[PDB]
Amino acid sequence: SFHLLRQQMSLTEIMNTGLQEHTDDNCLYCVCIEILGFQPSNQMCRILLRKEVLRLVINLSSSVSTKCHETGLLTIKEKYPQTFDDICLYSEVSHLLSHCTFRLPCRRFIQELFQDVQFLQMHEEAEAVLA
Amino acid sequence: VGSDPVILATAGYDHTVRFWQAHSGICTRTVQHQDSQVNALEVTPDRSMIAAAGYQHIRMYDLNSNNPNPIISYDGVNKNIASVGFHEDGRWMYTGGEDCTARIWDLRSRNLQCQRIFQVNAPINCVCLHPNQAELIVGDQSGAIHIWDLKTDHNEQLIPEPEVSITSAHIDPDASYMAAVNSTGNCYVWNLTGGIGDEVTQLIPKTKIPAHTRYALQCRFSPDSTLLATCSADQTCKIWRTSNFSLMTELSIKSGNPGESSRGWMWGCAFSGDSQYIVTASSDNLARLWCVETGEIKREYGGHQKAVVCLAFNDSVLG
Amino acid sequence: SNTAQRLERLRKERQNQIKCKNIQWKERNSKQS
Ligand SMILES: [Zn+2]
Repeated sequence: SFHLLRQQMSLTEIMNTGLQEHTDDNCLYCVCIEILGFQPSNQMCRILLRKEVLRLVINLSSSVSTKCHETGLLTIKEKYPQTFDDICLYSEVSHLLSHCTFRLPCRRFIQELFQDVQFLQMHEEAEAVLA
Repeated sequence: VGSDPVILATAGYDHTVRFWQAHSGICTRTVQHQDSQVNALEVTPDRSMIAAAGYQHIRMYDLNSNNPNPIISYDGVNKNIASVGFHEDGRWMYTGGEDCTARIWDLRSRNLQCQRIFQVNAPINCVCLHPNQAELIVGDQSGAIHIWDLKTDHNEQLIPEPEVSITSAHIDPDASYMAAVNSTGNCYVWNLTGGIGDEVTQLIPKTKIPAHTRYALQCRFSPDSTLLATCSADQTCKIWRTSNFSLMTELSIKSGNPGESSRGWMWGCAFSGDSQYIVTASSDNLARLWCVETGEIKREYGGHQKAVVCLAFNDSVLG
Repeated sequence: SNTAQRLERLRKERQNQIKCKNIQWKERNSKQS
């Protein structure tokens, strides 16, 4: 998986679908395609950031080196502020927070990088079907 | 600003490098060099950038502008850097480190790969460049002097005596002699290669001058190749001559009081364009400007807080 | 919030961290030449 290759290379080195546990029954946006009638979500440089975000969240569940993992997530939101704007990624992280266990200060660190988001796709499709 | 015909800089354990002028003892600029000590510093041939290397990093500082930060830095090595140097045309930089590697750095911002790595069995203390910029001399702590040729890939190993580490080795720009000193003060002098065309790299033992009973730190010629200043740990520097190696002038900083007990060593020396005035940097937190005839000093710089173990002094080609 | 201050804190120090040029030593040379 990406975990084995990430430790053997660098984030910049590799740059020079991404959601693992993403099925069409436990997603905030995807689950409404059939029941409600929403439109499919629309979009290689970005798929390599989803894996990096997810692997840091998983490594944050061990509470071994929190400072190293917290720093790795703040940098991504700084260099690429638009990667925390997809509804599917939020559902994947929210799903992971249920099965795994996180410390309260570490749990509040997550779900706080998604506070300044709009999630336009959900708003656009909900308005049309409801009207 | 380095926009002056003559510049002078000193550095040491104070984590800052002070820029001075020969006209007056004032200090112009103070730069920042954090969490490291400067082993040796030299200025690029273009006289627009200075090189300061110490403990696994070669920090480059700006001279034209006023930037207190190391704009250009280098990494990769795991040990200290003994000395640095540049080609006469400013093409490549050669550095000798404590990790037993005397490598060459390339200053071209392209994948030219003009870098060569030379490996020795002992850590090296001094690195010198031949005046024709075609050979190279590397000396380690085992007392074996290695003559490296850039044209070929073979290096001759020459050892005057084992078990004694050498500290400095320099070749006069006029290409007339080749001197080196060791940890006991003996300053061996070899008549240099006579095959200036094909670089036959032949050497013969010319003379041995017994001086500097204590440790010998640095030896250097003069631009006219008529003098030879050899630093030592006994707080004295002696200037020699190329005619019969007689003591031209003897310099000392000893106060004559037994209560001091070697208050500070004498590390480096540098000559001017005319080989008339010399600048010495001692470990007494200050540097002095001397004269080869009157003996008495000319000026004194005391802006440093800690000891200074390196100094860079150069001017225009005219002298 | 708390992480909002941390996020902008890294931005301030990142401005002064890009003023230096670093040249690493890659294990390559003109071996074939
Ligand atoms: Zn989805």
